[PDB]
Amino acid sequence: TGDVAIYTTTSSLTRDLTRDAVNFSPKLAPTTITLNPAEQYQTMDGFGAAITGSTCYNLLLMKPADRHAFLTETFSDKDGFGFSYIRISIGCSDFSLSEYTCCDTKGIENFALQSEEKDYILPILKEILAINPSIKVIAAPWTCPKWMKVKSLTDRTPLDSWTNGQLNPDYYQDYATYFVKWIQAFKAEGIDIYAVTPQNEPLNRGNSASLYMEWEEQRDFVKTALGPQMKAAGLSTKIYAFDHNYNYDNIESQKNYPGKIYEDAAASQYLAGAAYHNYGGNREELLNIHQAYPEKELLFTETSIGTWNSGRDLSKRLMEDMEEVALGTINNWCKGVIVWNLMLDNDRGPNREGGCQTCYGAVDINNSDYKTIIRNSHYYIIAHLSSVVKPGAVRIATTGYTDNGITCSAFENTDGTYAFVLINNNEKSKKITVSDGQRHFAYDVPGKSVTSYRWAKS
Repeated sequence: TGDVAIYTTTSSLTRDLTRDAVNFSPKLAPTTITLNPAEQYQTMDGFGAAITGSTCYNLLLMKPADRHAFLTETFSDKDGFGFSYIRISIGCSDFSLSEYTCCDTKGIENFALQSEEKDYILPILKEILAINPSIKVIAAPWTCPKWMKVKSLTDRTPLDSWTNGQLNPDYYQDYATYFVKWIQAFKAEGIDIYAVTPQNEPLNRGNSASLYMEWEEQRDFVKTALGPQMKAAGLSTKIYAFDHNYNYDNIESQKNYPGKIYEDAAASQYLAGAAYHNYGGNREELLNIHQAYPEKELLFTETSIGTWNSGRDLSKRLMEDMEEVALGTINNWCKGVIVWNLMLDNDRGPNREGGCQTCYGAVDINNSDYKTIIRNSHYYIIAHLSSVVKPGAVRIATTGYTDNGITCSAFENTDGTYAFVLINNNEKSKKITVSDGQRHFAYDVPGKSVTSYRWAKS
């Protein structure tokens, strides 16, 4: 205990979200980072991970108390790290236990939540809500029902495929109804959907489930059906555009995907902003979009670790992920950060043919005991945000000490606490002083570390 609460993680695991504390120093010093609460940037919604079918199946195979302890650690603000934003699929994802939608039988009248929601998703989200009742939930479809597809806008004949195709414009109003019924069926279970996107990775035709949707199609779906139908149903649910990569998969016509939709006033009126993933391109794109459309929101919604980037090796992952995913997106105006599967087993699953089969969880659980859990970089990068940066916090400017290896972000929470998150990507420890303009503290910041700080303003 003391004036300043600290969480520390080192890439060597000499520290592992280890708790510490210091008190304010009275009365002048070198290597000082100063918070300027007067210069305010975006307001923060939250941070967390995806609650997929696989994640739920793995949680549900644990002993109840063990499951509840893990969810508490993860999601409780007062007794854990306070993960504050989750992402789920509308119908299946590539980490569902099958390919399905909530209207597989032709006709929108047939709409219903399926066994995956009833048996896996809903019971897990209810336990999460019991722990953290204000958690934000964003959702997206991986595919529309198969009968709503055509092969292409050129060839408007049915495509009976979980992957590829485009949305038949004749079904835009019925697909919008699908979203409304889905949001409403979740609300009847006690779950508020905070936001949606129209389609996960709309420029991807592969995966185990997908639907190709160019910006012109998403513009039209939103302005003519999804926007108006959600508003008429009285939904506060926000809509984010895009939900794909920074480089737009190098498809010339689709560059500035969300910006092109914003320039249609009728579509733009329904759009909070844009969601991004980081599987291609450069995060500078976030600053480019923010500068072009500064009244539109940015959200970071998906990234992965796996066999392609030594995802289990924290000595290779922690620094880079905290830089690029966590503080790199937030310092480029993202209002939250959400990684992919919260939990997969040590066999990278369960998973789907055509989907990712080389992915690791934010944590991995051992499928011999459903007890032993190892945290991977994603769990740390999120917990380092969510433990100290609470919903409604405002990101604020910092000035003073920097060098190569030092990255930081500072915030002011609505409760009158400041929060500071600091990467020291240098082999050596650094005695850093942190000042809020009125009081200051100092701390021996370990090498190759992430440290998170929280303290009361005077």
